[PDB]
Amino acid sequence: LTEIEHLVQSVCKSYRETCQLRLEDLLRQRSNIFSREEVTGYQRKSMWEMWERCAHHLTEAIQYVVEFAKRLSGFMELCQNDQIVLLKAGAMEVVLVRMCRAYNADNRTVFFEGKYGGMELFRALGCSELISSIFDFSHSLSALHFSEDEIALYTALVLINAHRPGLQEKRKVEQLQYNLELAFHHHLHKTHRQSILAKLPPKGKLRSLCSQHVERLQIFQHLHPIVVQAAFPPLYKELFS
Ligand SMILES: O=C(O)c1ccc(-c2nn(C(=O)c3c(Cl)cccc3C(F)(F)F)c3ccccc23)cc1
Repeated sequence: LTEIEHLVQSVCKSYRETCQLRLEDLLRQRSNIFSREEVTGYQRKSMWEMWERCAHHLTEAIQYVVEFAKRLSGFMELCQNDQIVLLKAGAMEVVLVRMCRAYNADNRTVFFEGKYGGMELFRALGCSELISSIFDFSHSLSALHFSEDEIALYTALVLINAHRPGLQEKRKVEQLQYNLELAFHHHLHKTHRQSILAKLPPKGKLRSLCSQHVERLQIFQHLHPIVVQAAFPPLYKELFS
């Protein structure tokens, strides 16, 4: 009946609503794998057509994350500057965590455009180092067998973090962070899943992967810019110069 147990239900709701695909849909489609003809078709496409495809899927992913943040109790109550600071540093980190749901650790494939395919699908992009890192991060995260409420609460904490440089009302972020930590700890105790806390990825790993990802995305956006209808215009202008 506590203010925290509600916070749990509310975070789980925002997440359920901003969830692009349902987990059992992703799990059942684990059989639906791209054929060598389909893989070759992706590999033979231009760098620029594979880029427009991936950039549009990644922008859509960020927009679901912005909506997940918007629906978190207290997020709107922060000043616009703090909202930008938190989403600029964390939105893509959330997108990267969420990918573990579309990842199949057995055949090392990811759900991309209706079917499951390996990293070979992305050859055309010519950044096999970054793509291998993304797949390796999803592969490590998959061993935790994250549940839907775990991903929800963990991703809310990835976003609500008072240790992001440039925050104005720092104590207002701390107040939201500490409530979400309590919700996360409380929830893990209730379900006997406190063991995942020791297995969680180090804060630096995520931060590092994401900065590399976003810089590679920024280079591609400079060379071949895609156009997106901004869900959060002040955030969009902070990433798209
Ligand atoms: O709809 C919006 O308001 C919105 C929509 C998307 C963002 C956003 N894009 N982004 C990218 O990395 C990105 C993507 Cl996903 C595709 C193509 C180019 C880019 C790049 F130019 F920024 F590099 C981000 C990283 C971190 C945080 C927010 C965002 C921001 C706002």
